[PDB]
Amino acid sequence: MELKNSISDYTEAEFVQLLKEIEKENVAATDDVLDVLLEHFVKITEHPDGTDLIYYPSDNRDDSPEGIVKEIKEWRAANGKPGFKQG
Amino acid sequence: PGKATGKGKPVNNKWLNNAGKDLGSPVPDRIANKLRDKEFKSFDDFRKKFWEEVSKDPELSKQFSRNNNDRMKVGKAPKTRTQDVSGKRTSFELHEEVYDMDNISVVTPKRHIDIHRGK
Ligand code: NI
Repeated sequence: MELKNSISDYTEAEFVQLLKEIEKENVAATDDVLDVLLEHFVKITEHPDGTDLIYYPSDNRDDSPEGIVKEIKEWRAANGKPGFKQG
Repeated sequence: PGKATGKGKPVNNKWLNNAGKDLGSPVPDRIANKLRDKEFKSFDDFRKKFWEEVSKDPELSKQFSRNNNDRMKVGKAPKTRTQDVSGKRTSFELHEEVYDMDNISVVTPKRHIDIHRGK
């Protein structure tokens, strides 16, 4: 879909769509497209563990698109970074 | 092009925990039993079947996230933790010490580079 330049451009729902796009490419024959989407994910989230949020989720949260958004929302807020768009 | 042979080794609930050390993780005995005597057109073909069998083994699949199980289900190697990556190499690799499973091990890209560079 459309890749926005920052988290502030994404509503939580739109971020979830990006996560399901990544899930679809996980099952594609190659990782060519997947890897670009993952680079984008790492770049806009700014979380130090990057792709681990998707592939190695912490046991204290759910391993699902909703859990990933929630973890990102709490981490960004905790580090004083702008959150998801409210639209 | 050849057949898969070997017995593999028993593994616990933390199979790939040491994939980043020494020679990495061994082919699980249960997986070896599924692949033994089967014929493969190529190594890549063997590798896809290998990961697919891992996704079908309840004891092994429970050790991976949903996203990683989907990758293995279509025969792709699971992604490693960010810290074990090496440039564009971001998923576990099979290292070889026709397809002898007792000579094949699962390693992270980082550890795999070192093995071949004498480290
Ligand atoms: Ni090797």
